Amino acid sequence: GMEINDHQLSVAELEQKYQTSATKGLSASLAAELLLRDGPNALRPPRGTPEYVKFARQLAGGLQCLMWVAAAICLIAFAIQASEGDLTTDDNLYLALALIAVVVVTGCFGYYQEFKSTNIIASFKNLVPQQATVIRDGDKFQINADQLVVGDLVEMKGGDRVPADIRILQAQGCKVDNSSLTGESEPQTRSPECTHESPLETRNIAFFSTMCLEGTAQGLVVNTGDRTIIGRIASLASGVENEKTPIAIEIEHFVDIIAGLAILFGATFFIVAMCIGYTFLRAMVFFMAIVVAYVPEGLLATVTVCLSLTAKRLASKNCVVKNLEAVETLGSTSVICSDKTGTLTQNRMTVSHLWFDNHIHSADTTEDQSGQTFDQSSETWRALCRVLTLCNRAAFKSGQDAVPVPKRIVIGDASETALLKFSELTLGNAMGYRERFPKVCEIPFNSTNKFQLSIHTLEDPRDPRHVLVMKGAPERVLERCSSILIKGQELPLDEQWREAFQTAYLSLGGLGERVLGFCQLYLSEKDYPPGYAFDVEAMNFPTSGLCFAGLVSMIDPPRATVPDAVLKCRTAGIRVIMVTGDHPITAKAIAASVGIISEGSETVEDIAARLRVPVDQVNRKDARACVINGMQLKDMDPSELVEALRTHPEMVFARTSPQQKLVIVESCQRLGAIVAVTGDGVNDSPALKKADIGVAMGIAGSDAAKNAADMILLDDNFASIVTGVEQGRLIFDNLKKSIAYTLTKNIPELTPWLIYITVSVPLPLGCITILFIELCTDIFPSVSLAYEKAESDIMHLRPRNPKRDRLVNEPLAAYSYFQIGAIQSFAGFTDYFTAMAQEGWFPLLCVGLRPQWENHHLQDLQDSYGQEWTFGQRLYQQYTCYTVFFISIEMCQIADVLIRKTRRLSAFQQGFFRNRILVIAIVFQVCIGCFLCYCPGMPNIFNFMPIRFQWWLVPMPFSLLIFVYDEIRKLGVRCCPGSWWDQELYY
Amino acid sequence: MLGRTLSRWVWISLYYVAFYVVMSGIFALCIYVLMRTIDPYTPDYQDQLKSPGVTLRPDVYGEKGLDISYNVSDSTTWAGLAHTLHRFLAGYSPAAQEGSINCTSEKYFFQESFLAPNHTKFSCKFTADMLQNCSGRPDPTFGFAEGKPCFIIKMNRIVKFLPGNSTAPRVDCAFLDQPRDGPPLQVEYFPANGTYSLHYFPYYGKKAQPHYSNPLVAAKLLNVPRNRDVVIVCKILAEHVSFDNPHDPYEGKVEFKLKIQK
Ligand SMILES: CCCCCCCC/C=C\CCCCCCCC(=O)OC[C@H](COP(=O)(O)OCC[N+](C)(C)C)OC(=O)CCCCCCC/C=C/CCCCCCCC
Ligand SMILES: CCCCCCCC/C=C\CCCCCCCC(=O)OC[C@H](COP(=O)(O)OCC[N+](C)(C)C)OC(=O)CCCCCCC/C=C\CCCCCCCC
Ligand SMILES: CCCCCCCCCCCCOCCOCCOCCOCCOCCOCCOCCOCCO
Ligand SMILES: CC(C)CCC[C@@H](C)[C@H]1CC[C@H]2[C@@H]3CC=C4C[C@@H](O)CC[C@]4(C)[C@H]3CC[C@]12C
Ligand SMILES: *[C@@H]1O[C@H](CO)[C@@H](O)[C@H](O)[C@H]1NC(C)=O
Ligand SMILES: *[C@@H]1O[C@H](CO)[C@@H](O)[C@H](O)[C@H]1NC(C)=O
Ligand SMILES: *[C@@H]1O[C@H](CO)[C@@H](O)[C@H](O)[C@H]1NC(C)=O
Ligand SMILES: *[C@@H]1O[C@H](CO)[C@@H](O)[C@H](O)[C@H]1NC(C)=O
Ligand SMILES: *[C@@H]1O[C@H](CO)[C@@H](O)[C@H](O)[C@H]1NC(C)=O
Ligand code: ALF
Ligand SMILES: [Mg+2]
Ligand SMILES: [Rb+]
Ligand SMILES: [Rb+]
Ligand SMILES: [Rb+]
Ligand SMILES: [Rb+]
Ligand SMILES: [Rb+]
Ligand SMILES: [Rb+]
Ligand SMILES: [Rb+]
Ligand SMILES: [Rb+]
Repeated sequence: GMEINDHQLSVAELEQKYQTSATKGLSASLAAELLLRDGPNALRPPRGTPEYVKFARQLAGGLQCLMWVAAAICLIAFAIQASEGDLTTDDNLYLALALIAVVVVTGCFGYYQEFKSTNIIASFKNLVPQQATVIRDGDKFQINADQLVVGDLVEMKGGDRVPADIRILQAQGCKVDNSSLTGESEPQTRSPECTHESPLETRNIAFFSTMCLEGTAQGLVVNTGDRTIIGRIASLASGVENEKTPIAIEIEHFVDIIAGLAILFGATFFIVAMCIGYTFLRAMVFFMAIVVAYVPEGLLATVTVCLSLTAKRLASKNCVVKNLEAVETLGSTSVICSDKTGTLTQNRMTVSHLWFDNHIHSADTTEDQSGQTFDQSSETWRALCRVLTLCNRAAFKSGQDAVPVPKRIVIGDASETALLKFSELTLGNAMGYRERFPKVCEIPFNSTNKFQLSIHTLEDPRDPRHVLVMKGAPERVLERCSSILIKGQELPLDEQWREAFQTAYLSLGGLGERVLGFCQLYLSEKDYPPGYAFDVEAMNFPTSGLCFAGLVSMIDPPRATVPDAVLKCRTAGIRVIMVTGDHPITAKAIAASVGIISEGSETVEDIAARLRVPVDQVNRKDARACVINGMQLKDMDPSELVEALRTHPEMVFARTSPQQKLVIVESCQRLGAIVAVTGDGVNDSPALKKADIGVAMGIAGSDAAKNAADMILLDDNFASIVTGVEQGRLIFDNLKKSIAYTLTKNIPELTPWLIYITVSVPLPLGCITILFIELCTDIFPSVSLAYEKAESDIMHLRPRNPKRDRLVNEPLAAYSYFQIGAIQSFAGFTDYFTAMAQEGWFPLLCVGLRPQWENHHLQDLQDSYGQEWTFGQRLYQQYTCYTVFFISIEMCQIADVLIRKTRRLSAFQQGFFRNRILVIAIVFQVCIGCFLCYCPGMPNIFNFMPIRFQWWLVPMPFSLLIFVYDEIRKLGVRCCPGSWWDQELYY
Repeated sequence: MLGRTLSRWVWISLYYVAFYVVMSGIFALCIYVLMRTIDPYTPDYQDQLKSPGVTLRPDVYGEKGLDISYNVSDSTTWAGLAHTLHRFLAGYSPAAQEGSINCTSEKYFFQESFLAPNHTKFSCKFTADMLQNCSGRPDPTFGFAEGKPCFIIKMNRIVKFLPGNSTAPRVDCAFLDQPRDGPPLQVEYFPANGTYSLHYFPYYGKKAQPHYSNPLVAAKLLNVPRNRDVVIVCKILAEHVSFDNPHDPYEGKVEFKLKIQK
């Protein structure tokens, strides 16, 4: 009952169904009752969750929450420690603060990812008329559009938009634009006649928001508001549940791994702490420290900086993203569903073929005229060109000489518009040529005549003849011809010619193209003197026994770059499906033209006509291609749609409703596809909202289409999709490189605390310094891995299995966390005991030393040599410990970022230095280091110490070891691609 | 299975444990090399020991530093202060000093060969009686009973540190804030002038002078008023001792709150 049946009702029933009059409309009272029952004739705007509740969710998350807890412990500790008058550590204040900055600064990164921040129903009620004329109690007047109610009697005209979903009762030459439903701006006729089962195809339903191109009609309002077909398209778009992009899923998964590990580590040692005799309040502070050490505070930040720089790169190819997540998705996409008109095609009727001289020729239908033309040496051709040029009434608006001919705006229907553009492309200036042959007489195209004719003075001064030129439907042009132009000579139209013609006509018909015949007849001066008075109402001229010249056929042709883009995608393992509202025959022709259907693919219908067998005996597997109309789709079951998708790898869905587009996208999704969707129209918005990424054309796109998109091709260059595929596959490959590099240093920030707790050595690595490494020193190096190039031939690889190929996996985590990270902690501790001993504290003295070390009532503690030490002097030496541990990690992050440059390939072939941005990041890394060390004051602001050259050298053999270890590892997998070594130790 | 098969689990464990043994070996070796790097007698560097710390006894800490408070009228308020003072001095008894020797040079006691027993260097005696009126004899209440208490000022030792040759390093105690209503902090120091004899320097480290004992100086405060809170700063006046550091209040000086109740 959501569904319109009112097209199949009599007036008696429609009047009974609505308690209305088909000629006097609703009673004024019942109108205002019904208005209270149904509400206004308007689309309800589903409020997007308010702007700041959007920002609150960013604050939450596995990593965000641990920071909260840690900042809270820092406050609680700060309060408890200061409620006993201990003013000695405001570290637990500043630690608390910095954490909160990080939580908030991180949450800001997440929220400003969404540049667009807009609601779709805004564009939808910009498609809606503000006024309507209605009749109630037999009084016609202009009402507000929103006041209409089902049952209202409504009068439409050309120029005005249709005020509701209307069941048409009477019409006078009335045509509408249904492109918001079908994507097709071709005018459709509205009558009161019931011409189809579907109300989407019948003539006596007119649709809310569609534009009435011409004529007039009256009809009954059978739906209003969100019940109208535009209101349902809108609902489908708004009501799509907000599912997570492929990379959001990946980020969440890695975060879940980290947060789980952090709670486990923090909680087991809290126990261990309490078990070896610490006070609960101190173990609570260890839990905070372990969390702060293990969690990568800078990680999510680095990830979105990498996405930012891919978004930057895409945008320079005129490919504009609306949310940083959308910058990855085309790399993970495995099925593209594409609207045909204005996406694949130019949305412009273009001359495509010509039948003359008994042969079909192919015109160059590209927008840049970059294609293959047809032979124009023929004198049959010079003649046909004369006819299609003179017999045309369309016009270029002036001053367009700077414009490319295809872009030029012309006054005329699509057909004559195409013919005129075709003629100016073929010959210099069609309007100039036409003026040389002055139009003596003319009859425009008619419904009764079913052709268009005009007679013309000729250009030669010497030649006094009058040439008659005519076009119309080919069969009906031909039934008025007696001869035909063939190879210069003119022959009587014998049976063999008439049959030749019919096959050509039906041939171009089969290519989903519109077809026109074109004939001429030269009038002598003997029967028609130079000043003969050609009178249209007299028919004083002939309209039979003309000379046939040729057929011309036209189609909305592919955009020039679109067919190569499609092969590139398929080459990269992506399935490509056509999903259009246009008619199947055109859709299939264009699918073939563009590469969606490979040369040699047959449908089961194709096979059946070759083998001359019924289709029900064709084995469905044998057909590589398939064309399913919306009616069939409506009839199918989901198991059947799936069965079709699995069976025919080259799939065309034509004559589909907006919901049917959604249902196809979703079907692919349930099957396991990451689905992209390329469209330019209002009817695409549900399919756009529901894809994992939606791409709109920037120029020929509709607002609703651009609003529901995640990505916008600003120049309409479909080939940009191919770029997106690549950049996506790169950014994913490179993110695991930064993530691997950023995670690996977490382990040597952890282990110092684990040892400190369990061994009571002086504290090796403090929090303030970790944050410096995490949020400052290593930030640029991790980002620079974004710039890394592809190790493999990325465009020939299949799209990644979303279920088994993840951004962070156990092999990547274990190797980075427990091998490279472990080497880094052994370096740290080696430099720690090195700097302690060279300063008077032998390692055995450090075990259990912590209590006395950290005692402010102990100003003369003795070291290994017997030297007595103040708490102050000990404190600064503790800072020296923090610093050596810091620079051990930094020196290893040089080795680390180098070995992360490649996951398969050795650093000796790709080299070390081709990535320019990475080496500046390494150099900035070491500069920000020397500053923190040797800038004066640094020991008292940030706890950093001017270490000696020797302790920079100490961890270098460990860094070198890391390089050599990984290099050996990577060679192992190149030389044994199936072995255990490869299985277990490749990340 | 919890991620692999029962034989794939064993072969990764064997690798990780191998990795960990090798890395623990490399580490253990590094530490061992480090320890033959190290001379057992003189530290490699003395970066945090530019100037010696200073401590006092008895050390009683409140919050924010040394706070000492007692009632002259009640013997039990200063008992523990006496007790820690006596108990500290026990290592400075004539028998406790059996490993050190008589030093008369009043100049740096430079020793290059280890002529003392068990291949060590000689260390100079410092006996508690060198503190005279503050030695616990004849007054075992160490000045406190009479409201004129002794605090002992000890200079942290540092290997091969030499405090300056022109005279011996001296202690000076004064009030931190001279009271507008009162006179300067009047103190008598034992030994005379409050000096550390030069022959207690250099320290050569616990291994070379196991019986080494820090020279002391007592600061007998004579001026301090009853039932008022004061603050006393004792600075070491030596050429190579500094007491200006704002991040180490105990570098070259020591300060304490004092209140003498009645
Ligand atoms: C997942 C499982 C991870 C497994 C990690 C296990 C880590 C443990 C690895 C090794 C244990 C310590 C090895 C110590 C090697 C000693 C070598 C040696 O012979 O040296 C001599 C010193 C004794 O000096 P002396 O008496 O000769 O000096 C006198 C002065 N002179 C020399 C001038 C005469 O021996 C000594 O110090 C003995 C005391 C050693 C001090 C212990 C320090 C504790 C710190 C441990 C931190 C380790 C963190 C590891 C990071 C792993 C990341 C996961
Ligand atoms: C899933 C969850 C698993 C949980 C695993 C738990 C297993 C471990 C449980 C027990 C281990 C055996 C305990 C050994 C016997 C007790 C030793 C002890 O009574 O020590 C207590 C001391 C605290 O008193 P204090 O002497 O410092 O007082 C000084 C007072 N003042 C500061 C005023 C001067 O402890 C300190 O704070 C400073 C340390 C000095 C004593 C050394 C004790 C270290 C021994 C073992 C630690 C190893 C744990 C490793 C677990 C790792 C799992 C991955
Ligand atoms: C695959 C490769 C893996 C291996 C990785 C190799 C990486 C190489 C990285 C290069 C790093 C460069 O390191 C620079 C080291 O700078 C050391 C600075 O040395 C200073 C030593 O002096 C000790 C400081 O003395 C403290 C007291 O200073 C007083 C005198 O100071 C003079 C003025 O300086 C004022 C600040 O100290
Ligand atoms: C080195 C000694 C002291 C610790 C031995 C403990 C064992 C049980 C630990 C240490 C290293 C650990 C492994 C580290 C790496 C990996 C590979 C990863 O994909 C899953 C976890 C897994 C498989 C861990 C399982 C448990 C493990 C094998
Ligand atoms: C080393 O010499 C000292 C002298 O102070 C002596 O008391 C001690 O017994 C000696 N130790 C050994 C092991 O010979
Ligand atoms: C130190 O003792 C001597 C000997 O009795 C005495 O005369 C002198 O006054 C005492 N000095 C102080 C400050 O008590
Ligand atoms: C102080 O020290 C130096 C070397 O120790 C010495 O040459 C100098 O003469 C000494 N000065 C005095 C005043 O004794
Ligand atoms: C140190 O005491 C002596 C007595 O031996 C005295 O002459 C001298 O004035 C005192 N020094 C100072 C700086 O007062
Ligand atoms: C010291 O003790 C006496 C009695 O023992 C008491 O009366 C006096 O008030 C005490 N002094 C102070 C400052 O409390
Ligand atoms: F342009 Al279409 F379906 F092909 F909207
Ligand atoms: Mg379209
Ligand atoms: Rb009625
Ligand atoms: Rb961290
Ligand atoms: Rb037009
Ligand atoms: Rb003419
Ligand atoms: Rb989407
Ligand atoms: Rb979606
Ligand atoms: Rb459009
Ligand atoms: Rb000085």
